[PDB]
Parts: sequence; C-alpha cells; structure tokens
Amino acid sequence: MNRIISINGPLVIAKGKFSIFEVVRVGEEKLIGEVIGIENDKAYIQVYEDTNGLKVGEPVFNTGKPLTIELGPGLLANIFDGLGRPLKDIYEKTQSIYIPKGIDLPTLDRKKVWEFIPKKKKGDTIKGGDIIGTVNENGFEHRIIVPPNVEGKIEEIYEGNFTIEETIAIVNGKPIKLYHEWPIRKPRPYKEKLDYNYPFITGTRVLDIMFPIAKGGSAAVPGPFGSGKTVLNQQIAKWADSDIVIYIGCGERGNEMTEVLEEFPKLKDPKTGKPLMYRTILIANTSNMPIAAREASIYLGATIGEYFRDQGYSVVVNADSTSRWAEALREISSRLGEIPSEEGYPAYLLRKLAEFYERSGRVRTLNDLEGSLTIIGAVSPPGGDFSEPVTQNTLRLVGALWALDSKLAYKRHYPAINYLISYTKQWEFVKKYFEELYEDVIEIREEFFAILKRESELMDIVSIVGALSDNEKIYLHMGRIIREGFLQQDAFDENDSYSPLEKTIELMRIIHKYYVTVKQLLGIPLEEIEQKGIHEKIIKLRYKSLKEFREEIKAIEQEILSL
Amino acid sequence: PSIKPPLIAVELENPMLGEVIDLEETKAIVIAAYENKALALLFDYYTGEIQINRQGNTYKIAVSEDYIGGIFNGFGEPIKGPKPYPEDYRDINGLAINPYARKVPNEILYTGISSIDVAHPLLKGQKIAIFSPPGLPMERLALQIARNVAKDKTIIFAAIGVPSDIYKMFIDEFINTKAIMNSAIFISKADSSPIEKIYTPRVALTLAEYLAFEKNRDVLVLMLDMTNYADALREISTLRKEIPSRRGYPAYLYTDLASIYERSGLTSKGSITLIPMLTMPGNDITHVVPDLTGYITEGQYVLSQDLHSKNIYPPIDLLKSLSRLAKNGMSKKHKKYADILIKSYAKGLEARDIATIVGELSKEDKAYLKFAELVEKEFIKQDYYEYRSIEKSFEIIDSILSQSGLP
Amino acid sequence: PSIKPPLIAVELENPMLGEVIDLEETKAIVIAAYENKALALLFDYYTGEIQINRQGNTYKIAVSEDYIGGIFNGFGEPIKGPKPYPEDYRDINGLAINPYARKVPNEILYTGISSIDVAHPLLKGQKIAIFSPPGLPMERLALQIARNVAKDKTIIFAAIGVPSDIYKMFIDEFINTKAIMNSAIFISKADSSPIEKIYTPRVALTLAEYLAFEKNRDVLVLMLDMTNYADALREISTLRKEIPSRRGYPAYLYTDLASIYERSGLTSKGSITLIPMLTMPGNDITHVVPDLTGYITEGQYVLSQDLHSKNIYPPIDLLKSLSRLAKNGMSKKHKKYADILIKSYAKGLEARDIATIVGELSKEDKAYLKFAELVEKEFIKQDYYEYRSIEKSFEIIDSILSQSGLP
Ligand SMILES: Nc1ncnc2c1ncn2[C@@H]1O[C@H](COP(=O)(O)OP(=O)(O)O)[C@@H](O)[C@H]1O
Ligand SMILES: [Mg+2]
Ligand SMILES: [Mg+2]
Ligand SMILES: [Mg+2]
Ligand SMILES: [Mg+2]
Ligand SMILES: [Mg+2]
Ligand SMILES: [Mg+2]
Ligand SMILES: [Mg+2]
Repeated sequence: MNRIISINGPLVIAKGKFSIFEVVRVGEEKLIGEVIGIENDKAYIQVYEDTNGLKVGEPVFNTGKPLTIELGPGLLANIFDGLGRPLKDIYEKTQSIYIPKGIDLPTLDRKKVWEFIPKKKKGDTIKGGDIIGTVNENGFEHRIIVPPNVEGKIEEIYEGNFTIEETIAIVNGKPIKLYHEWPIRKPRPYKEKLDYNYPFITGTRVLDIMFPIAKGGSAAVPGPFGSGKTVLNQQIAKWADSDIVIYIGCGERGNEMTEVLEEFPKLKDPKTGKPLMYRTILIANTSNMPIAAREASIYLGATIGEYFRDQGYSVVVNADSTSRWAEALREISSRLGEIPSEEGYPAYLLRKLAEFYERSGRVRTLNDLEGSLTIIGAVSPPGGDFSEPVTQNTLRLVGALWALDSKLAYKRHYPAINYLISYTKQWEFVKKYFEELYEDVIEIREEFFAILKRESELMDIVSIVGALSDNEKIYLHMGRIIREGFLQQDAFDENDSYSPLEKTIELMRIIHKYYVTVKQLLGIPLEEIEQKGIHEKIIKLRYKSLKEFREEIKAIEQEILSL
Repeated sequence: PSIKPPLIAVELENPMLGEVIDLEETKAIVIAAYENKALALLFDYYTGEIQINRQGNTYKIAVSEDYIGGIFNGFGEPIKGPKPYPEDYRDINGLAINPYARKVPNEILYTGISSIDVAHPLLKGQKIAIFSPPGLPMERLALQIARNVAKDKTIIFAAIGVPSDIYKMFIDEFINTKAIMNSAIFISKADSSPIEKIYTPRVALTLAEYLAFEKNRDVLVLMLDMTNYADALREISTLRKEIPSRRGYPAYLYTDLASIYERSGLTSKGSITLIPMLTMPGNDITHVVPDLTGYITEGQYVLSQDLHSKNIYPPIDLLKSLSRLAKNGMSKKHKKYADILIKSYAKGLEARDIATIVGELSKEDKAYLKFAELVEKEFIKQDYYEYRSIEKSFEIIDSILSQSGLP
Repeated sequence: PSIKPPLIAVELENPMLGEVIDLEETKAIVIAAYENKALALLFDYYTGEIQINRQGNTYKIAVSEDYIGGIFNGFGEPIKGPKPYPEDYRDINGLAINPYARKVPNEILYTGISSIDVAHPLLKGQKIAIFSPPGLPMERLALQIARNVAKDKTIIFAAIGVPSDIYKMFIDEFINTKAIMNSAIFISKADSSPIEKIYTPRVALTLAEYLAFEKNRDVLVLMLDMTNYADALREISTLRKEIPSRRGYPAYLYTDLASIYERSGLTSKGSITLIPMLTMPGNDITHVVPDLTGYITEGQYVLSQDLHSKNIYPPIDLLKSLSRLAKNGMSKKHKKYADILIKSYAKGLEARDIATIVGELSKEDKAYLKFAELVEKEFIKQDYYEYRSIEKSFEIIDSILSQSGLP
C-alpha cells in the first residue's frame, strides 16, 4: 500500500499512512528508516542505509515502533554499528569483509548462556528501575534493572543459567527478561540530579590537574586535523577511572575502531587488573557508512550510557566526532529543503546538540543508587577555526574546553592542549578532593598557570633578542620544564601513557621544589644553575618505570643541594 | 495537515497572529497566517494527530505575588507544584513605556565590587549587560551583584536554554543566601521548544512590570543567556520562511532584543533593574549578539580572558566596560576618583605595550606602568565573598597612587 | 523532455536512483527521481533526440585481471583497444569494509626518500595524501614513490580531469620503468562529463578491491587530482537543485570523499595502499578540499613553496607533513631518529625566525639554526633518481648532528 514517490540521498518520501518517528522498512530489501516528518498523505523518511538503486515503484512497510536498543548482557567487550548491529556477527554470517546493505541481526547474542543470581524473593514488591538480580559479564557485575514502567509483586523469580530471551521472573502476569528495549531518542528517567562530588580522573596529567571536570560532567575537545583528538579520547577510554567506557566512532576512520579492537584486549585496568576490553563498548559508524546512522550512533551510545548509569555505575562516553553528526543533520535538512542557518547548518543545531549533552550528569537512580554519565565530545572545526557553529554551540553546553592547538601539534607537543585558551568551569567542585588528599597542589597549580602565562607574555619580547634579565629568563626555564616534563605525555610510551595521581602529584612537587630553590639562588647567575643539569633530569622523569621514578626523585632532591 | 516538531502546518478559519491553540496533550502558538493557512509552534514534544481548540487569544499569564518563592518553566507554569491565582491575565509581550512617564535613574546601587562601584556603578532602574568569553565566571559575578543590591528587592531570574549545572548554580546560591523565598525563577531547558525559550524573558518581565509598577516595588531581573535567546529567535525565524540576515539571524533582531531590554527602568512608583548576560561567541564583541546588545543596554561589564589567565577575579576589563548613566549618581568626589582611575590605568596600559620593546622608558611612564599592575592586583582582584564599601575602594586607589609615585 | 548537456530531463515510469539508461549514441545516469520525473547525466557529447532503453540497474563493471596492462576511460571502457571479459559485474560504489575485518597497517613501505622514510614513513594499506601548491613537482614525487614501493605490486592510476601533459607524464614514466605491464590506468579528460570524472576513482577502486581482497594481492592506488574530483561533484550537485554549502561545494563533500578514501587498507588476504593527490587552491591548506581530505586520510605529505624556491627537491615540509600510522611500523631506533629530527628541526626554525632580528643569539640556538639549514640541504634535498636506504638516511642525520654541534 505505502509507496516511495521520491528518493533524494538519505531522504525517502513515501505516500501512505505513517506515524512520526515510526521505524519503517524501505523497499523490497527492507532498509531501516525512520519517519521524521509528515505532510498530509506524505511521509519524510531518513534511511539508515544506502539508497542507490532504490525505485519509485517500491513499497514501504510499517513497524509501529520507534528506534530502540536492546539493553542487557552482551554489550560489553563488543563492537556494534550505529543501529546496534554486532559487527562480529555480520562478519561471521556473511563470511565477507564488507558490510551488506539491509542485513538485520539482533543486538544481543541469543545463544550465549548467562548465570543470573536473583536479589529479590518471590512475593517481594518491585518498582521501576529496581535491581532484580545480577549477571557476571566476564568480571563485571551487570545489574539487571527492571524497565522503568514495570511495577508490582514478584509472582515468580528464577535462578541459574539462562539465555537472553528466557523469562527470569514474572511480575503482575508479565514476563521479565535479562534485557529490555528502549527508544534511543528518549532520555532514561531518574529521581534527581545530584551535585558534583568527585573529580573525573583520566590518567592524563593536563586533564587531571590543569582543566579537570567532575564525574558526571562534560567537556569539548575541538582541534584541527592531526591535532590529537582521537588519541586523547582513546587515552581517556584507556585509563579513565570509570566502571564503563563507551567509545562512539561517529563518522571517523575504520582503522581507528580496529586499533581499539587490537590493543584494548592486551591492556590491563590499573584498578582491577582486568583487561580494558571487558569494561568497554564500541559503537562504530565510520565516515563511509550511511550518514544518517551517525545520528543514531550518538543517541544509541548515550542511551547505553544512561542504562549503566541506572545500575548505579559511573560511565564515560567519548564521541569522536560530533561534527560528523552535525554534517548528517545539515545533509538531512538540505534534502528536506529547509532554509539553512549559520554555515549551512539547520537553525535547530544547538537544540539537537543539547539533546546529547543534557543527558550527562550525576544522578540519584530510580533504585536510589548514585550513578554518573560523563560525556566527552570531540569537535572537528573546518580549517581549525573555533568560531564555527558546532564548536561555539557546544561551548555553551559543556563544563570544560579542552582546546587542541596547531602550534603545539606542529612541534610534536602532545597532548596539544592550549593552556591559555582551555578552561574548566568545574574546578570549584573538585578542588575539595585535591586539597584533602594533597594540600599544596592548589598553590602549585596556580603557580604553573602563572609561569606558563608569564612565559607567554615574554615570547613576544623575545622577538627582539632572547637580552632578557635573569628574573625573566627563569620563566622560560621553568616554563620549558612544565611543558616538556609535565604537560607533555607520550600516549605510546609504556611508562608515560598512564599517569596515576601519585606520579602526577610527585612531578608537581619536585618541579615546585626546584622552583623555590632556583628563585632563592637568583643573586649566582642562571647560566651556572642550568649547568648542573637538574632540569634535564626532571624532564626525563615521566619516561621512567615507577620504581625508577621514585628513585630518581630521591636522587634529584639531594642534588638540589643549594648549600 | 503537517507535522515536523516543533512545527505544525494547519488549516484554520480566519487565523489570528499569535493565537494560542489547544491540542490533546499540548498547546501551540500560531506564528504565521495567510488566508486560512496557519503555521504553529508546539509548546513541547508532540506526536499525536492534529482536532483543534482555539482559545481566541494570544498567550497570557495570571499576574500576582504568588510567583514569589516559586520555580516555573518558560511559559510561567509551575515546576515545584502549586499554581498561582487565576487570573488577572496579561499579554506577555506587554506595552512600550511612555518616555514622558519615565524618570532617569540617578541612584547608585552599591555592589561592593570595586571594579564596578568606582568607575562603572550600577544605578537603580538601569539596564546593563555582562559580556563574557566562553568559560569565564560570568555567573559568579551576577550572583555576587545580586547578593548585595537585592537584599530588599524581589529577584526574578530568567534562565534561557542554559544547562542544568548553570541554573542549579543560581538556585543553590539563592537557597544558601536565603534569597530564594523572595525570588521567582523561570527556566527553559536547552533542548526545549524555541517558543518556550523566547517566552521565558517575556513572562519574567511581565511579572517584573506587575511587581514594580503595580505593586510599587524595586525589582532586580537577571537573565542568561541572551545568545541562546537569539538562537531560538533565529530558529523560529527560519521555520517561518523569512529572509535571513547576518549569520541567519532575523533582520529584526535589534528590535526584538529591544522589546525585552527596554522593559526596564525607573518610575515614581517603582523600578526594574535589568542585567542581561551573554556569551560573546568567539570572544568577539563585534559578533551580532553582543554588538546589538551594546547598542541597547545602558552599558556593559566586559570580562577579560587576559585577567582570568592572571588569576584575577572578577576579570573585569575596566576600559571596555561602561555604565552610561553612572555620572547621574556620582558625587563630585566619586567623579574625581573614577576619572583618575580610568585615565591612569589607560596610560599605564599604553606604557605596558611599549614595555614589550623599550623594556624599562620614562620615569612618568614607569609610574603609570606600576599603577596598572597594582590596579589589577589590589583593586580589581577581590574575593567572591568580599564586600568593599565605596570608601574602602577609594582608600585602595589612594594607596596604589602612593605606591606608584603618582599624586 | 529537456536537453542542456550534460543534463537531460526525462519522463520515466518508476525511475530508479542511479539507473543506467541507453540512448542511441550514448548512455546516461539517473541522478534524481520524483514520481515519474527523472534527471540524467550524459556519459558524453550528445545532440540527438531523447526513445530510451532502461538497463534496470546502476552502473557496474566486469572485474578481472584483464585491466592490468591496459588504459581505460573513467567508465572503465578500453582506450587502447581490447575489452576485458564480461562479466562478473560489480557495483562501482562498492560496500563499506567491516572494521572488525580490518587489520591495522604496521609494515613500512620504504620509498627511499629520506624526508618521508625517517619521520613520516608510509605503511602498507595506509591512505596518505600529497598536498601541493600549484606548480610544485607533486607528480614527480608520486612517481618516485611508486617506482620504489610497487616493484612487486599492481599499480592503479586514476587520472581525474588532469591535462594531457600530466597523465602522459605518468604513462611515459611507467613505460620507461617497465611498470606499465603491471598497471591499470583510468583517465577522464579535463573537458569530460562530470559523471565520468566522479566515476573514475570508483571504477579504479572497484578493480583495486577485487585484486587485493579477492585475488589476495598488495595494490598501490594513485589518484590525481582530488580538487578536480570535488569540482565535478559540485557540478552535479548544482545540476540537481541542491542547497549549496561552502564555496558551492555540496554539504556531503566529506562523506563522498570518505566513500573513496576509505576503500583502502589492510586485511589478512591483501592490501590497498592509497595515495590521493590534490592541489591546494590558493596554496591554502584550510581550503575545504585539503581540509576535509586532511580529516580523512591517515596523514599527508605537504609540499613547500619556500623549499621549492630554494631549489630543494623534494620540497617536503617536515613539520606540516604527517603519517598517522607511522609509529606502528617503527623500531625503537627508528622512533629515536624521527623524534630527534623533528624536534631539532622545529627548534632550528624558531631560531631562524628570530635570526631576522638578533641576527646571530645563543650558542645552543646557533646549533639548531645550523641543523635546520643542513637538514634542508643534505637530508631533504635528494635526486629524483636517488634511492636512500633507511640506514643511509640515519647516517646523514648523524653527520648533520655532528656538523651542527648537537649531540
Ligand atoms: N599523547 C600523544 N602521544 C603521542 N603521540 C600523539 C599524542 N596525541 C596525538 N599524537 C599523534 O598525533 C597524530 C594525530 O593524532 P590524532 O588523534 O589522529 O589527531 P586528530 O584525531 O585530531 O586528527 C597521531 O599520529 C598521533 O600519533
Ligand atoms: Mg574476537
Ligand atoms: Mg581523529
Ligand atoms: Mg561518569
Ligand atoms: Mg481576568
Ligand atoms: Mg493584556
Ligand atoms: Mg554476471
Ligand atoms: Mg554488486
């Protein structure tokens, strides 16, 4: 009955009867689509697959359901596409290296056998979001939370080994599974937003001390191509203090998803000793995969993030890159013949971005536990111009700017964080933590910022001889030490890749200790101080084991003999 | 009919511009009308079909003192719970104030902040904006001002599309300072319909005009962020098939912003003191939003990335900032101090510029150089919880002048 | 009906998007379809009336090893003479590779070029672009690379709208180096239909995927010029009444470029190494074409007008250039040399900048200054017919370090 009357890129127009946001199946090959607009008897459909070869003489099928994701055991340590289709299973079914158009598989493995341990008894009353039991998912305690809409008395509840489609309990005559479906465009409910409490520790020094955010916060990472967004996000995905990590590859390179698949199983969590992959979920919609599925991948990853948050866990979502999602919005808007706003983007760009970032936050869950969803969004401004709409809109939504800089990347200073332009609006919520466990880090942080700023002021004068007084040269000296010994961090060195707080704090302390000594000694020249070569030893510290780092610090502390 | 949220296209006999229409689970505002064709903007998420009940009027709110102590959305509907008394209903657009009926502001509201009080004081009934680069503590500045100038006044806070972290920062401070019971808060979320966003400052100012000019009160209105407001206006302007201007913003942006900012001022009966806050997109004051706002408000407090990087709070640029009506409220002594501060700081900054050349030039120019350094360190720099009397601010200036070698 | 070459407007019962239609003396591709209206792009010059035969399918080519040793147009049709075996027909758009099925490139392909091999080595299966200002020897660089990394591999050359001088330069070098028999060449002329231009890289990569992933070969693909490709895409986008983006280029330019560049890589069975070449219009790397390409390829070799003016071939900017996957293939020794070269050259360039001031500054900074001079003269500068082993490149660095006074 329903028929296509037009095909324009990812946009299909069909005559028939439809509902807004209904998932439809387009053409004889039944491509997944979603109704985004209705005008009388016509429906405007964005198709999540390639539309080349589609015909005006073709049917469109109703489903009567919105776009959903299966939430349960089977997500962890696996890679999915923008629609939640498992790429490993696609490979195995097709026996091909290519992604076919129109393939439909269930998200969660239907044959894997799980062990369910109940936490409720028969006759217990249950409400939405309650933990009905737990499943061990390769070392992770997956909490089976009942859907927000289920409530009543447990008439039956089982225990033991089950697959995903099997009934594990019965409430008010309704079967409960190990999984439930949820519309990705719909934010998952909670009880109340909580105050920030605790810093988000990344394992990257510049992000942990200089511009930290709180757990449940959000940050933007804009930069030109080659500035280091992807590596920075992967570093966070590797070492972040978090229960669950969700990496969304939104419109980026296929090899970068493959890289994670290759490396994460070899790496060990510094907090559990378990391999990183077991806490990681990968969502991949590469640059050449269907453009509309980029939007799906963003809402999908957020929804899964909320799901683990609802279990009372801390979650981080890395989105690389949000600009590709913006391109998808612009393309859909263009086909719809909507009037473009600034830079060709639709006028509702800010509102759409907000639908993503407003999902972040620390909350009291429906089951009265505390959970957090932290969101890191990479941005890819054209030509590295930060004044563009995606970057600027994002800055009015997030809690920090982690700005990447061409000039630093140029000279291989990584992370290429611009320490003058970057900011965090959440230092007031995390300074408590650092004060308690490390008294002098607040002063030293201010000191680092003061030196980097002063060095910056001096480099313009330097373009008139490099003639400066010793009281000025000391800022270039200390600035170099902070940049090369603290801010810089090699993601691909076995010792420097991860920086625990102990190492981070100790580095700050030895730099500060060197600083107070050098200042006292101004009134012997700086030329004679630098000759001792203590600065070069400090700079090399970050490359050392840990039980070589501590030894070298002891060695440096004595060598700071101003006697 | 047509649906693409938040927009619906609908057939109506004799459509009224601005007309409120009831649907099953929601309302809409008619934003366009030709013959029997209408375009409407949904109040919120809607998916049902579009059976229509026409109210036969534009959007109005019941005005009373019931709002005081409460939290509401952009439409003036209660979030916390209890509805205010229906009715005494008022057009939320209101009317232009007759300039014959106005009184020019002439009474300084002391903030306790030196960088404001001396050279750029806020006057009762004045409208003055805060311009900020992204990331700078504009919110802390507004709260510190509100804490000191509204001890006796009703505070109305309009949150326009800001994230929860931001509006909760305000709410929590109002609660901790016990100002919450004498405040009315209107919030439109960042992902809300654009119609709710642009109505937010209108319902807040409709209440403000009622409280100030009917109940004879002095009122303080804070609103943030005007850049989000302009974005919502552009969204609506683009849904209407309007011919876009600079950066997609509607041609009437100045006039629309004015229809908000000019709903402030002083009369014989009461006053509305208005502080609109905005983020300057690329830290560019020439961007259309801060530029048009500059042409309307009676001055602005401009925050500085440079001062922020020097760990100076509040990071106020003394020279880019301006209070147009300031002179109306200043004594001859106050005028003298403001002039000496502004002129000497400016000369100090010029001397600073060439100091990245001659290094360290004239004796006279070494005195101004030091003055500017001390102004930033001892005068501008001030704690978030610190209140300085105007006399204390003068004393600091006197002390700095001596340290510098200037008279 | 309508004709304005290369565009025809035509009436079809149930049009198929991308459908190939036969005319008397030529073919066309349906690029738009609403109800029974279609827009089509002619393959070539046509003037006759528009009786239509519908193939009922999108454009496909017969895949085989028959292309090897031959020269073809953008549609894959033979220029030299003999047609390849029909069929085994494949959609020229192909399919996205499953990232689960990929292997990350980790094997260095040595070019023999020091400015590439040390700091920015090319890996097998990598996609890496060459960005050039107009006039610079980008073609010589690509040929020198192809000469050394494809001695054992099939070379596929896609010429997209380049003048005859350019594509004949490639053909003649392949002939003189005896690489022509193990090469497949696809050429669309500068004045050809835009549909032939955008199909050129698609038919070339369809063959490449067949050879690499079905016949288990390592393949090298060279394509030039991507700026001409984007121009053809814009031409088609504008013929469709699409809403233009920056500089008239279509909004989906990134996605379309990616649909080409990402058809490369490494698997257990074989590899496609891809080198797209483009001219940066006003020598501006921030122009939309090099900028989007930069966001997609796994690095780029950037040519420098400054080095060219100093008579340096190849004029590679060591610092603007990048190989993203380089570290995957480098030994610890190789990593050490790359780091020392990049960091010291950069410091040398900074010292050079201030040398137009202090003239000739620090002893340490005089050593870096000399290092950068010698890097350009003895390391980067290299003959078009010269091959340097990686060991030889390391030796040069060692020698320069000594001459400079650095360790
Ligand atoms: N912390 C780091 N340590 C070492 N190398 C880095 C680091 N960050 C970035 N890089 C290097 O910089 C290059 C670009 O990084 P990438 O994340 O791909 O940039 P983007 O995603 O911004 O285009 C890569 O080759 C990578 O090896
Ligand atoms: Mg496996
Ligand atoms: Mg990247
Ligand atoms: Mg978290
Ligand atoms: Mg009434
Ligand atoms: Mg009225
Ligand atoms: Mg066949
Ligand atoms: Mg095929």
